[PDB]
Amino acid sequence: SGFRKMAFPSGKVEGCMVQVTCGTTTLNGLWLDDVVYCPRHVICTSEDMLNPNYEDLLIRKSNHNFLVQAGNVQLRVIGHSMQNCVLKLKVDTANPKTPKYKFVRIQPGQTFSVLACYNGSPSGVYQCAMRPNFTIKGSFLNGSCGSVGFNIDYDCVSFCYMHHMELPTGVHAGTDLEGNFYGPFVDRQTAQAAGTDTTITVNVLAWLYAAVINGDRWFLNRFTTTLNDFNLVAMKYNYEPLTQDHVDILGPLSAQTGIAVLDMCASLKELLQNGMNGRTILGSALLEDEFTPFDVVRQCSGVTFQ
Amino acid sequence: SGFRKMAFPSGKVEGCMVQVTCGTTTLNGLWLDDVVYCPRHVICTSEDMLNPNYEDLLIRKSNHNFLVQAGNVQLRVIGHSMQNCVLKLKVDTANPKTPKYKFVRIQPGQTFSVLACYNGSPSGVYQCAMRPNFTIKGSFLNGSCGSVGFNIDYDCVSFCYMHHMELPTGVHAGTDLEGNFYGPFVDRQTAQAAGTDTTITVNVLAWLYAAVINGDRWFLNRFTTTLNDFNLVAMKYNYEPLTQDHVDILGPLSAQTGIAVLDMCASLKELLQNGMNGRTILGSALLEDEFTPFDVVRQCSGVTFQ
Ligand SMILES: *C(=N)c1ncccc1B(O)O
Ligand SMILES: *C(=N)c1ncccc1B(O)O
Repeated sequence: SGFRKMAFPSGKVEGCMVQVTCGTTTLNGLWLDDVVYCPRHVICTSEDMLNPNYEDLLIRKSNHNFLVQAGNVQLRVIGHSMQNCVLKLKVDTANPKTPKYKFVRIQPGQTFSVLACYNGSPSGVYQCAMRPNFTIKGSFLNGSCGSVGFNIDYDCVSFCYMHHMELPTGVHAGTDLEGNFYGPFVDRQTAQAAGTDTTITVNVLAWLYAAVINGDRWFLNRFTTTLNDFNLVAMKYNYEPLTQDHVDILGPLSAQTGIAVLDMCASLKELLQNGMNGRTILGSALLEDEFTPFDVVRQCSGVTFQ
Repeated sequence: SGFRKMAFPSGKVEGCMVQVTCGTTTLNGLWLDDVVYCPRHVICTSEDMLNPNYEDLLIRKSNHNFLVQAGNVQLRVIGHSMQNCVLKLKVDTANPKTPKYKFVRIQPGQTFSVLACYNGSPSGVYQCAMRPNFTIKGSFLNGSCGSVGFNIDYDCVSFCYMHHMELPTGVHAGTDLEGNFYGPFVDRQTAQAAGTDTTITVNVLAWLYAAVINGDRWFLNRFTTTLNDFNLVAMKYNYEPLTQDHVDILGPLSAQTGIAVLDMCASLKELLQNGMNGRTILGSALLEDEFTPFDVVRQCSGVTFQ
């Protein structure tokens, strides 16, 4: 037992990180097969980051303008092109440690592991959620551009996120691996800001179910409610709606606890209104919304990867 | 910026996990050079786990009684012996992916990454602290025995922890890699229990300094106190004493914030007495004690590994 914020093992990704240098700017890149992916803003100067025309700035560049280094091994750049917001640098070496992979785009409400990275060297690993407003509350310092987010399905790495920038509130925005941003953000210095966020209701319910499985039952209660009356309360506490599909998805967690899904919503209704009253749940004083039902079924039962 | 619970990248350790089978019991092992380390209770039956004489139960075993499997590759066991509470199985193959490593023993108050593991397959990675009572609040299900904890110093893996069991309160006990338990626990089923714990004061102060660096200043204040008067209050809130060495260690974090160490203790004094008053600190409603000063200087400045 126990419950903790848990990432996938990062070794399969660690074998794909490189550093890309163009001009005076050094960032991270992702090396799969014979291609290195990285944010396209690596070609930009400081005064280019204002109003850039990236088509214009890229035709002014060469194969040799780009330096790639995989640890203590230098890669020859043999081609370059822009796909949406990323640069895609053909190198003369197919990564000998290329895993099975996919490029998927995730939904807000889903989670992923991040491998934060500096000068092509992995520094740390941690779990994240895609916020309803398409930001992520990460930990990234200067030089972490190009660090990726990923999920692992037995032996297959689903890359889902590439880091691009930090917004005013200290949160981060990026793209999927085909270079299309998550949310209404752009790679040119403007006054862009995050936008209003919500709490991910379905995840909170999944985490309450994790706490019952681990022995915190003080917030359980006899009562029930309707899907409709519970949405009246989540609306007023800036929690997103719950659907019959969210209910059907919680089914397996309901049948292991014997707590009908609507019964747990009545619990959540009271937590929202009465607070937690000096107690905690899974060592937290907060209703935690960054675990999905799948995450719970992962830790509170058992699935490994290869 | 940002601040999150962050582990070291796990790839160097992932290359060392195997599964060990003896009788009907399957657990994880650590393969460095030509030796596999694992909890010695793998040789025990169900009714052996009551009052075992491990010297007696091991001489009754053979080299072939032990099956080792590194993924889809089987290892020949050519020798076996007990070192304190672990088994140390000589195999005919030196792990081709043995990293630089050390076997160190950590102090309570220090942190480490765990790679949780099932049938020799890594499942997840997460950061932990050694509690003052020598337990760890982990996430481990049945079959995770032999999973290790570790720190990474540039290219060197300091292995510090091997998991052995789960205690009644859902916390976990284990050994260092020389087989000596952390704390007063034993590998034979008794009524053993965790013992009273404390909050790690020096770490809380380091985390408050992380929140100033990231922009949470609402708990700062003008006042100061003495090292002695602050210990009167930590004594009454079950927080361990603070020493002049803890003060000297916080020095660098004091000079980056301009908040004298004793000034931050007055902050902590008021948080303990007045509560947090419906606010949060680094997305937490709780005073967080599982980051050391080094962890803060790691994320809030920058250090990577290779
Ligand atoms: C990437 N280099 C980066 N990471 C975090 C914040 C800001 C930036 B930036 O685009 O330089
Ligand atoms: C290891 N197999 C283990 N992990 C967690 C809890 C209990 C146990 B046990 O020793 O079987």
